[PDB]
Amino acid sequence: MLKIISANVNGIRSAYKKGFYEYIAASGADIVCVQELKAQEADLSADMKNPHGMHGHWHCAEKRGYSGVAVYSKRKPDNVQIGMGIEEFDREGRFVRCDFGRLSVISLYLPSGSSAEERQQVKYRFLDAFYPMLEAMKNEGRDIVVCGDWNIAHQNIDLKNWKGNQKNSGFLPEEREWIGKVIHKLGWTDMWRTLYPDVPGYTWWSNRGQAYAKDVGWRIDYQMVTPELAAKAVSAHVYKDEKFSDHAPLVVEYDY
DNA sequence: GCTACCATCG
DNA sequence: CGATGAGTAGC
Repeated sequence: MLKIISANVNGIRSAYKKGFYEYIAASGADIVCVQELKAQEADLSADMKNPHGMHGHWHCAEKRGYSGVAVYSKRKPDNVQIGMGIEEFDREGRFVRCDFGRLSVISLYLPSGSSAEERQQVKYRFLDAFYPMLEAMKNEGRDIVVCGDWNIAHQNIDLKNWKGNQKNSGFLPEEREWIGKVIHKLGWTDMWRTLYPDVPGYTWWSNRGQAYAKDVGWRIDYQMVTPELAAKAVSAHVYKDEKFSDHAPLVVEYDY
């Protein structure tokens, strides 16, 4: 079985302090995509780059303690791509791609827009620039999984408070419609939603109020999968036995 | 301190 | 509903 895990660690050093390093191994995952390193290459221990002897490739932000993504894998990728190809976004380390034969896995951290209008601007530009990348990827004819924090919930079932967030970044009409475009127009599969029609599967909870304990959550972490591979997915779960981050790791198993 | 990332209340 | 009011990681 091919087990792929996507986890926004909200700072990899912190997450390692909260037992994520042991989780990497215990999970028995073949590939682990992570977002929000909140660290630069110089700030990472070897175990944060090649955990348990896994291969690892990362893209770090230019500003310190900020963003960054990585892909860890037991198997050696025969090819690796660092960044999307657009300076504006690559400055923040939000895209890594690893190839393994006909399979490719991407670790993606899509910009949040809840901080300032400018950031929502950046996010929209990101959507514009990324859509065609997804189109081309879809057009390669290979098995591609885009793991990561898309920072966008699709439908009402994807977050507890859906009515009151229709005006907040993450659930704006244009965002939802963009995700819908990625799915129904481009043909990508939202693996969780397809595997489990009625299961909300929240993957994030705000630090405000008692959101976590109350399970007032959002499903903004995805594995977006190409058709042939999507058809092979057998199960998935959101790991909550331990809390490494404000996000929970999303685990999918594929009968490859 | 600073920066960057919507649940709850009236 | 609009108005109000935050906890966290890393600097």
